[PDB]
Amino acid sequence: ELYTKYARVWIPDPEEVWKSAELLKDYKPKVLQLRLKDLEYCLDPLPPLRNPDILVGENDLTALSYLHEPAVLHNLKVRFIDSKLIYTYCGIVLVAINPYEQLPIYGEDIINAYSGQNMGDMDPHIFAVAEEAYKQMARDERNQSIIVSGESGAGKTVSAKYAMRYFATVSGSNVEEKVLASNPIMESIGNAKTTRNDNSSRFGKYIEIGFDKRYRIIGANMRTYLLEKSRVVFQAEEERNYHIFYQLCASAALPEFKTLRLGNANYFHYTKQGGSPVIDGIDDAKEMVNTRQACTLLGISDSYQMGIFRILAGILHLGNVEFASRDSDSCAIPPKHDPLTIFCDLMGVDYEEMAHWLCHRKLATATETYIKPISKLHAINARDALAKHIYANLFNWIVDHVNKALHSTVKQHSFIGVLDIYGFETFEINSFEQFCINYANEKLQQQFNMHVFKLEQEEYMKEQIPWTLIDFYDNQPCINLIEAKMGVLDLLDEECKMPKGSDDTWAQKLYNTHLNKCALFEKPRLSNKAFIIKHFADKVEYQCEGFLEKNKDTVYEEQIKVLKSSKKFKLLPELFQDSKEHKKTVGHQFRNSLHLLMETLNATTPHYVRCIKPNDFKFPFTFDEKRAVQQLRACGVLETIRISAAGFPSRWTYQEFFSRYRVLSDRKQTCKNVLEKLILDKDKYQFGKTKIFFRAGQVAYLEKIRADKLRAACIRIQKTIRGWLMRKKYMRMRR
Amino acid sequence: WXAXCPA
Amino acid sequence: ETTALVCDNGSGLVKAGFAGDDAPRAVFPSIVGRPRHQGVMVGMGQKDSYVGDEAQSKRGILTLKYPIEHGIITNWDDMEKIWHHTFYNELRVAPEEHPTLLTEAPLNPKANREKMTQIMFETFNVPAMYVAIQAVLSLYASGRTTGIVLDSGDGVTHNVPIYEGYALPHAIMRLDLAGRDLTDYLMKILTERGYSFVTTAEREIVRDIKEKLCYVALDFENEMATAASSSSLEKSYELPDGQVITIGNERFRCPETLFQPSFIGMESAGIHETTYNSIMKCDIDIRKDLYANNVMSGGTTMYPGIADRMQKEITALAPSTMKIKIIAPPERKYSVWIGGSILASLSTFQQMWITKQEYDEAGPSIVHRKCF
Amino acid sequence: FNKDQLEEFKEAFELFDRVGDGKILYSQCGDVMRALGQNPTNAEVLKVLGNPKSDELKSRRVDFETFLPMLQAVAKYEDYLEGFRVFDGNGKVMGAELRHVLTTLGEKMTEEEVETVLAGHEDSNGCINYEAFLKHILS
Ligand SMILES: Nc1ncnc2c1ncn2[C@@H]1O[C@H](COP(=O)(O)OP(=O)(O)O)[C@@H](O)[C@H]1O
Ligand SMILES: Nc1ncnc2c1ncn2[C@@H]1O[C@H](COP(=O)(O)OP(=O)(O)O)[C@@H](O)[C@H]1O
Ligand SMILES: [Mg+2]
Ligand SMILES: [Mg+2]
Repeated sequence: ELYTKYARVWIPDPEEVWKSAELLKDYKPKVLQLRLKDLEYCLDPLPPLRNPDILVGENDLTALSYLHEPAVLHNLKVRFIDSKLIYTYCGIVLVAINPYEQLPIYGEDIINAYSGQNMGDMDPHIFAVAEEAYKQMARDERNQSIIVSGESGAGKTVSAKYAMRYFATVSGSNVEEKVLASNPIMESIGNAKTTRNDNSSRFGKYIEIGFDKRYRIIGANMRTYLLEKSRVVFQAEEERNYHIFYQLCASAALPEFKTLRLGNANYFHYTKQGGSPVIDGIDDAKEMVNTRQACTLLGISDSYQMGIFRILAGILHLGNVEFASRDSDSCAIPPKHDPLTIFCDLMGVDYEEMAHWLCHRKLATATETYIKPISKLHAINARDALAKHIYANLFNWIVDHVNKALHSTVKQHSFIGVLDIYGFETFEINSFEQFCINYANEKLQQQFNMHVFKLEQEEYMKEQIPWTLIDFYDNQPCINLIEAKMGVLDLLDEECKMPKGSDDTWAQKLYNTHLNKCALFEKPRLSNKAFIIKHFADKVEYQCEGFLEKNKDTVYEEQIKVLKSSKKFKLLPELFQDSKEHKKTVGHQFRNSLHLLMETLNATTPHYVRCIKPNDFKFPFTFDEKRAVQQLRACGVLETIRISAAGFPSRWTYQEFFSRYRVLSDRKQTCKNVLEKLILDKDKYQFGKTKIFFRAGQVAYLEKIRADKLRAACIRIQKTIRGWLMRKKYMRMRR
Repeated sequence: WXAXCPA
Repeated sequence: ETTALVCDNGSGLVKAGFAGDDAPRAVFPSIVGRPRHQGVMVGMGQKDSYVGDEAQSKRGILTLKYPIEHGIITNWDDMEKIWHHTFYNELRVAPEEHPTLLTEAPLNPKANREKMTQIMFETFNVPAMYVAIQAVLSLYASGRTTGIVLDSGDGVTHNVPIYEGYALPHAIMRLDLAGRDLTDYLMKILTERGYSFVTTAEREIVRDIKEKLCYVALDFENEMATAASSSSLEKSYELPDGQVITIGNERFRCPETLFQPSFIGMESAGIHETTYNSIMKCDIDIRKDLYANNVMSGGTTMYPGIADRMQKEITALAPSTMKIKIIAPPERKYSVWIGGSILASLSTFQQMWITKQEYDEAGPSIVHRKCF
Repeated sequence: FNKDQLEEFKEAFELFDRVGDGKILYSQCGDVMRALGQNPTNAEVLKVLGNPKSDELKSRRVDFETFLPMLQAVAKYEDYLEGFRVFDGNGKVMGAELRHVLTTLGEKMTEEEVETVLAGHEDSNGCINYEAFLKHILS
């Protein structure tokens, strides 16, 4: 293993992760001498190595010969700042980096240019993924999913917007109008603001584009999954619930809403709770004017619109309604309490009937029926469960009235589907909502890894190379820890049953089962309250505080029946009409919704688009090396690259290989024999049939020894031409 | 039972 | 999945359902009917036994035996009928499909455990089983972790102080006073007004009288004097044949026997005294919690006013410094089964089961060692 | 080297003396070696010169007797062809590419030397027959 004098290396710095160094001395075996301002460096049982400019520009992280976090980060940096260029490929995956400026690169002549083209032939662009989907559906009639992933800034919406614009614009072509008109509604109900940034789609969002038997768009069908219900009831600091509630609050001054007696968002308990009543981005009334336009354009009548705002004004009013307690087992609503009366006036129900059923719960076996008083705490948790169940049904209704406007006249032959889902995530307080996000991501990375390993075994098959040591990391033992009996969710839901249960006692059970028995679960030494999961990306630490109040959902069927009775308007009784589901708890509902998601996904072959915030504080089109390493580890990019580097990462086509070098018939054996002269071990690279497959260093090893031999020829020509010519010149002067 | 009572 | 069977043996009733149900689907009396007479008509249905609500419907024609007296199973052949009828007829479920959970009173003769287990593994071939002390389950049902539980059924009365998950076995006290012996005393005292009930089937008429009419006096002697002074407490009830009977101050006198078991001739004091005396057996440190967490359980507690009477009498007997609180869930008759549902549905519980393999090796002795 | 060689080398050396002191400059040493049949690289020339600095290379003067051991030390086709085939297999070389590599890599030469040697050697496309040019420049 080799370093020459002046073989450049990447060396770590805390401030910005990687810095190059000029290696001023040949290394031989513990201190080393390097220049940037020159400092020695000290080793323990070694710096990685820096690709030459010939490689650095390249479109393709697999083609790099030194494969490591410095090389990847350096390419993405130069490709983002120095080259004003937007996209990259890694293995099977496209990687997308937010330029945050609006660019000529998206345009119809270029859509057409990319049409009828294959990913190798032309530059990385989002259109290439939509092409591979389209051409796969032409090749083999399976339905294509295209998956867009990463932190809430990364632009998964605007990427999907282009990926749909592509299909529509090629197809023959009114889908775009409706689909793009729909997003103000779906975001307004479904987007949220967090400490990190202020659009975050908490639900998981799926469009199907349906196709005719001859291939054109017939139309589109939307779905949703994984809706994060708990944000309605409960909010962390500096964080807000779904924007629409604030849109209502800013509207409340307007004469139509006036009946609803809506106040300020700080006034209502649900909007109050995050302490963030007002926001930079919008005066919320301005956003709803476009929500209302999008409704009217997408065929939700004003008659329904006012009903929806009536329901949401209800949900905001419900939070205000607060119990005296008589007795440990008992709760009472004071003899008049204003918001409950106003809520009943909104929805046409007897004050007495809610007042009774809110406090008490019914039980019956056929011989006899019984009515229990229940504690103030169960009265709260049931009220919050009702608020959640109402919201999530309003959501599952609006998604159907959108779809009624969205569906085709006719049966689809097949579809291609475009999916927007939040990426793997870490926050510096971590909560059941994040344990859900990370769990869903890990369960998708299981499919990602399976598709990687399968497409690699295909690529090894179609041109033959021995097929063992084709390898991937397996996340399944962590999933088993989460999902199995006496898993972290299973004890959580259990303790929701158990007679007096608390975060402390839950964690104590977690410790007693997992603590030194399950390799992926750990405790932070300084705390009983938290625990550490060894996720595929990183170790993460979750605070058990306030899991259970989020975890716990159950709805007293009486309370929903009271609503389902109401005459006053169509929508409220309509929603429910559709028990065991009332028994079921947000973790178990998330588990099931996530199974429905991965069934709808696994029926479909993937394509993957992975999206990183390049930047913080929204400075346009500049880049920060601190963020991108976190983002890319969170996307399984660095996993894939580490896995590739071990084996046979690089490919060379013999045709390009000989076009690159003549430095030493039939092309295949010519190139073989050249490589045998250049290279000393068959284990260290392989011959494919169109391709050649090199172990990671060997491409840079060849590039260096070629450049050295070429330099030796340069110096010999320069010397001999100077010998002949400058002598000729002074002799001509001699004349 | 078996002693102090009939069962 | 698989979801456990949960099944409760009283003396007077059987209650059964699947784990996680809110209330048992089957309730019926644990009563076995045999004919007393020649069958007149050939071609009639010639039945050799009736069980439960069948025996209720036909009781006039029949002998109504109880298999369980003082929580002890007295004759195992009819008990087998009770269980077989439960599983096949009430629940429509084969036991081989589901594990089962069975309920017992705390001091009953040890052999009752082996035999009750042996019938589940050999006769029904249940996959797995566990056995639970009623008072423990009442805490799961009420939703707390520190309690003195008083429960009284048709068969047995007992107390079990439980502190923060730990039962305290030396404290346990049991009286054989029960809904049945209030019923026999009700027959004896009804005789004095001239109404005379001899047969097994008549006892259930008496028991319906007791369930509808009776109540607990808050001052026994002042209400005795009032009812001797004034008719209004007298109340009246209709025999199955339509004769009215009218019943007076005596209708409370049966609930009073629980406080003053000297009427029947017991040694052991009324349940109020045994309750205090069982608290006294505990450490002082816990007692503040138990004086609040009095839990009443089992159908005998259902007499209106038993809570107010209990609280009043124990307050006078308590040290004045401590407040007394009493908790009486309105369904509490079910609460032993509701608790057995909660406990059977827990994930942590799953490893507790006696599994068929484990029994097969260990022998029915295993119940004593593992189960408690 | 024999007396005849020493005489030819001394005469040539004196032809390079532009000051009359019987000496050449260090910077002329390489030129004299090349004029006398040696083909040392600039690195080799500086090595036998002792890697002189610019100032002494341009102004320090040495007589023939001190120069001679260095010439001796320096004194004591297929690679050139492959080297030209680097810049090609039809026997040509772009004029732009040859100009760029000769003026920008290695021991860079001036554009005027390259123009002088290339005059008449490039065709209408601006291509140089490098095998013929190489034979010409090695003679
Ligand atoms: N490729 C892109 N071209 C133009 N703007 C982009 C691009 N990617 C991201 N953006 C900008 O960042 C945001 C992307 O959409 P947004 O919905 O906020 O992100 P996400 O979909 O990740 O929540 C918009 O403000 C948009 O201006
Ligand atoms: N509403 C009631 N009022 C008074 N006593 C009742 C009432 N309902 C049932 N009982 C009495 O409860 C006893 C049965 O209690 P139960 O808890 O069913 O016993 P087990 O379940 O142990 O067999 C019977 O004596 C019955 O008469
Ligand atoms: Mg978005
Ligand atoms: Mg009982």
